[PDB]
Amino acid sequence: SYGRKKRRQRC
Amino acid sequence: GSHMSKEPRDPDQLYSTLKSILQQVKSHQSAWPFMEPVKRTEAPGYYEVIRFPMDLKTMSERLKNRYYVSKKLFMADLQRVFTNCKEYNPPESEYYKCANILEKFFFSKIKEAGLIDK
Repeated sequence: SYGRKKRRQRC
Repeated sequence: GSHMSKEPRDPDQLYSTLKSILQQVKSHQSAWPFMEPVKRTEAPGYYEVIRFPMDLKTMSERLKNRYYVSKKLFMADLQRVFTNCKEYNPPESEYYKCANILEKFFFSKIKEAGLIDK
C-alpha cells in the first residue's frame, strides 16, 4: 500500500 | 511565464554549483532521512510512486564522480528525493519536515545557480 519506509521485511 | 531555461551553461561550473547546493544539503539539519537508501526490495509503493528514490547516501557519491554535473541531471535525483519521499511520507508529520526544509533552502541556491531558473 503506497510507499513503506519501515524496518527490513524478514522473510 | 513560460520559458523553461534549465541551462547549466558550463559543465564544470555545475560541478561546484551542485557541490554548493549539496554541500549545504549534506550538512543540513533535516537531510538525515535523505542520507540513507530505502528498501528497494521490501518497500511497497516504490517502483511505482517513487520512480527515482535516490538519496544523498548514494547520490552524493555521484557529485564526486561527476555523475550528475548538469541541470535537470542533478536536480532530477535531488528533486526526486524530495518529491518521491513526499509522495508517500506524511503531509507534515516527520518526513515532510525535512523534504520541506531541504526543498526550501536548496531552492535559493539552485534558483540562483541556474537550476530552477524560477
